[PDB]
Amino acid sequence: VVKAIARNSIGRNGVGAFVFPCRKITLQFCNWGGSSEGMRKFLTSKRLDKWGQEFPWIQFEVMRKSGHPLLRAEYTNGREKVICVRNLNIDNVENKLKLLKDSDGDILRRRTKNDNVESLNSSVRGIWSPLHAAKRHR
Amino acid sequence: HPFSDNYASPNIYVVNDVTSKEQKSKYDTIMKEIQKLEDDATRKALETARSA
Amino acid sequence: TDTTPLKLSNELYAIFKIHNRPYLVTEGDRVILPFKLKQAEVGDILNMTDVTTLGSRNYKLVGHPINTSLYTLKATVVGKTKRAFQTREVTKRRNRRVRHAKSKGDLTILRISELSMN
Amino acid sequence: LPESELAKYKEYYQGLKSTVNEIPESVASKSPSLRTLHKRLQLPNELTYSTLSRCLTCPSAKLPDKINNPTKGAAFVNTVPTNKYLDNHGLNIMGKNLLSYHVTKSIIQKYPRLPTVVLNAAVNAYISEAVLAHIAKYWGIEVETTSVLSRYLKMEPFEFTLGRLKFFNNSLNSKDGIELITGKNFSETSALAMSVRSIIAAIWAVTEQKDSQAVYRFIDDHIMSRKLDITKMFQFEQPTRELAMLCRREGLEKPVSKLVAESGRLSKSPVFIVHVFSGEETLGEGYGSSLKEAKARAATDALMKWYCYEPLAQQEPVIDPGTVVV
Amino acid sequence: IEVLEPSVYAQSYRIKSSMKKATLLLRLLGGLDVMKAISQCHFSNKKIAREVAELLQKGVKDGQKLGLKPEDLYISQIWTGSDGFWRKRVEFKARTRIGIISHPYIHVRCILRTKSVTKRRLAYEAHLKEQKRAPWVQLGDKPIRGVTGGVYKW
Amino acid sequence: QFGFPKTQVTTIYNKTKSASNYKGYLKHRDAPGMYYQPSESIATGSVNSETIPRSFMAASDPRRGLDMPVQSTKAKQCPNVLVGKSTVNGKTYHLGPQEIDEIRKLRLDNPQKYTRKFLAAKYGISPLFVSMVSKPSEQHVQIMESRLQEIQSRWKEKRRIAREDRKRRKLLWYQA
RNA sequence: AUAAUAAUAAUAUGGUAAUAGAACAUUUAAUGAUAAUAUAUAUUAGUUAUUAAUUAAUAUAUGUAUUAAUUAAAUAGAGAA
RNA sequence: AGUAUGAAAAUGAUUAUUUUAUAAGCAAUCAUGAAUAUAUUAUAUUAUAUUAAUGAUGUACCUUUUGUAUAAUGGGUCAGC
Ligand SMILES: [Mg+2]
Ligand SMILES: [Mg+2]
Ligand SMILES: [Mg+2]
Ligand SMILES: [Mg+2]
Ligand SMILES: [Mg+2]
Ligand SMILES: [Mg+2]
Ligand SMILES: [Mg+2]
Ligand SMILES: [Mg+2]
Ligand SMILES: [Mg+2]
Ligand SMILES: [Mg+2]
Ligand SMILES: [Mg+2]
Ligand SMILES: [Mg+2]
Repeated sequence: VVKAIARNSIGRNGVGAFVFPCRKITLQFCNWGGSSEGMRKFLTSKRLDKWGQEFPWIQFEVMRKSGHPLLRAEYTNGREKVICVRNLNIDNVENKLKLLKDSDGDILRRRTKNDNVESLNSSVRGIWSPLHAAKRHR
Repeated sequence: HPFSDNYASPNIYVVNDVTSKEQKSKYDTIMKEIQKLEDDATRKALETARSA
Repeated sequence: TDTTPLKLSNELYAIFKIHNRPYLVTEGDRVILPFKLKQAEVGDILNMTDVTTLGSRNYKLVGHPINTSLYTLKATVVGKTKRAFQTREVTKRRNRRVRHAKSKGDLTILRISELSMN
Repeated sequence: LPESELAKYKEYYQGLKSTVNEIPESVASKSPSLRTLHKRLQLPNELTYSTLSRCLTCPSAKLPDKINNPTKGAAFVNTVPTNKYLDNHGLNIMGKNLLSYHVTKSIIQKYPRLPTVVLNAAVNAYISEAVLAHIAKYWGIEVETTSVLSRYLKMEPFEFTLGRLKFFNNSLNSKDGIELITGKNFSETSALAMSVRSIIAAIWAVTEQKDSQAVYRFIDDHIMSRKLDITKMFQFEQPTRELAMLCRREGLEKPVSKLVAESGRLSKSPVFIVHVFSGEETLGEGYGSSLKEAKARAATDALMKWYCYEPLAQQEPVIDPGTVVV
Repeated sequence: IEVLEPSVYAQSYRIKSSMKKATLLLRLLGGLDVMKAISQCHFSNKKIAREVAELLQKGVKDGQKLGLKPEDLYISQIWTGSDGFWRKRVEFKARTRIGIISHPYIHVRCILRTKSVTKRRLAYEAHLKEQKRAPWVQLGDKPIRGVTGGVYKW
Repeated sequence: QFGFPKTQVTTIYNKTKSASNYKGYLKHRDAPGMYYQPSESIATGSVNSETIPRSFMAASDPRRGLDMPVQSTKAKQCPNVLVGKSTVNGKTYHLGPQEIDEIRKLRLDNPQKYTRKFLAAKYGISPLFVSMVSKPSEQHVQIMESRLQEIQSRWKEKRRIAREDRKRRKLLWYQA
């Protein structure tokens, strides 16, 4: 007899199509507040428009709130990076935005030495066996 | 003072800055109106019942 | 070079080298390069023009950049994110000042989309 | 009374309803979310934004009597009655059908002689409801979790509403850990799945004539690209018997398990290697801590080999003689 | 969940004893059935024991009042705090030397739960955990720990 | 066939003393071309095409003609393990219908006197076959069940756990 | 002929005593929107090359900042008596 | 030595998770199994958090000195100054 034990498929973002990881970016600023001056300038300066033109798969919200200025960004996986751009200037804000866009939403994490690849595919060659070795031990 | 029109692109938009006080006030007013209405209707019904 | 038994297999691995760093992958894997790419952006695709070794369970083609004619191995760039922030504390043994040496290196993440014989 | 706020609100509501009924093209175009979605999935341009909006709109005709009990758990204040002729209900079915066909076909192509149960399981994995919901979430199809009144207060256009997914979602459904159990119609996951299906359906509709396989290609890129190890799906009762039966069916000498190598007998953890021979052709290697175990493993391996056989594209479509029955 | 399962909370008054001394006894009454604990207290030749017994009795009474039956109650946990304002006195020693004596006062608090619900629940949980437990396999697939290196060793 | 050079997974370092060291392998480099590297591994969980036997491939698949599910071991030498007596000496269908009926009747009548083993002894036939043929009186079965239950009850805590573990292991070992 | 940001090539970037340059925290004074969907403080998990700030959830205040920012100043930062 | 408030720490008892009765040294860091907890995108072959399997590395801090793991100075811990 053969019985099936249930399972589900794992998504590999880039193998078929590629969904773009960043989805929404919210430029948050304040009219009053010297910390939010750079942000304001950025908003003014057609740079935002240019960015929009470049990257239409990602939407730019523009909120008005009383605190420090922010760039909260929302990703496919669900997670949300948030960068407070306190007291930055236009270029720095732009750089921050770029950084946000580039990243996948995934959490930061310490890598060990040489941990490069991350597969969910069973080894093409088998896992070594002492009995199926080409050279026996002694 | 930016608007969604200013950004020459569909993806960019500006969420409306409606003060969280004004909104609240509006809500309150609406509630009051509802109270005036429904309650009035109820009163009318009661009156009708009393009549016959 | 008779490349039929690689052609016929279903499982296949490759050992491509980016800047001489070898990464051994199958299709669907995520390669975490320990540096920031400037050539490629997010969503771009890289055709690997240096592949040291293609291998099935029992056979393996090898060579210093083996012909691009023989295979198609192409990876798409997914992410440019940094590895977690650390403050390793630097100091000597009877000296009160400390030098906080911060570290938040950058990563490029690829996904091996295609890995096939041509 | 200089301001009749109830009147204005009512008007707004009416407008919203009208928009929903129509899904005007201009309004759809204006919506940013929809646009973003379109760009993200690289959809064909023949697919309009109205269509997209429709896809995100689940059938919500009449408000239930379950609403009248917010004291008893549920309250539905987010949605607005949909047009009966302009929902995702029809599209959804079509999408489902497509998924059933194409995925199944793909699986068959991959693995002829895949036991029917196993095949079914695989199909489910590929396109179960939960999986579809997850996919939808990934794509960015967000749910309308904001009351109409709230929206009005905010003073947000109808475009945003259109962009969001729309069904009878229970506002206040998991508050204080109380969950009102309802039918499939009021679950978020189900809605998401429907939306996903609807998108596919829409794609099919637009590209039925100009490029018939386009839809299939899209599906492959998105649905069939997902990893599923078929080896992890099996579970055998007594496989030896099954193997024997298989051998009998085919032109093979009766299978016999035989000791190939052995180490650490008389120990906590030994290793026995047994092959299942059919004359000379070894039919399944099997390792084990006990002899019995090893034998079992060999049989299982053999069965796996028989089933999960994956022939090439250069071969002529292989059709199995069904599943082995004993 | 923990909070909901029926409990009774009992507190002593300002006992004239030290925490350490108290806990010497209290360690004995860990997960004991209230009645058993009371009995033990009765026969324990320690001054604090009396008060503890009294406290337990009070707790039992409270339980009775509020729903629960004496024979169902066990001591789920019981502890000692320092009570308020310990008065420090100077203690003059020979030569010019000075000790500072302190008179400690404590309070015993206990929580009694029920063998019917809480204990049963925990037993169930334990059983579940046991069920979950993966078996010891002789040739278990122990992961090949370490980094690969981007190179097959096999 | 193929006339490729064959190689071990080589290390520039001493394999006996330093096989786990990745660096050595990396350092090693071999002359460009094709190579045959037999997998240093069993093919139990595998579904690789170079693992499937020729008998299970369709009569058309090019892989049939090729030579990489190698028959390294030879069946002449390997001892039969946990095999039934019918396999060593072929199956027999000697037993008629009347005999079968008689056997069934016997089973119905007295299971403890006419147990499966006894039946087998009588009719030169397998206990399994006998079982297949004939159900015993249900009372007997019930009694057996009761006995089993009693035995289980008699177990200590540890033994039960061990049994459970064993069962789990068994379950696992059909996954592959 | 500047500034801000980004490139390319190059050179330089251990450090006690010591010299030079640049920031942050805290508190007070000058100027000063805003708001209980707000704020302040705290805990936990995130985020930004991170003594800092910010995001989310949670708890307690409080009809609400000497709040953002630029100046002016300091009883302005503590494991070392 | 005003009145409120007080999840500030040191300190005590207790409970939970986890590790621990063949193992030897600033008690951490790095590697690395396993167990548990949480997570409204764990789709999982998931992610974080906690935890002295196991392995490697690792003479507290200040002061003063030509030079300190030093068996040279100084500090019982925390809070405030
Ligand atoms: Mg020195
Ligand atoms: Mg130091
Ligand atoms: Mg007090
Ligand atoms: Mg004296
Ligand atoms: Mg004392
Ligand atoms: Mg060595
Ligand atoms: Mg320097
Ligand atoms: Mg000072
Ligand atoms: Mg201090
Ligand atoms: Mg310090
Ligand atoms: Mg020294
Ligand atoms: Mg001292």
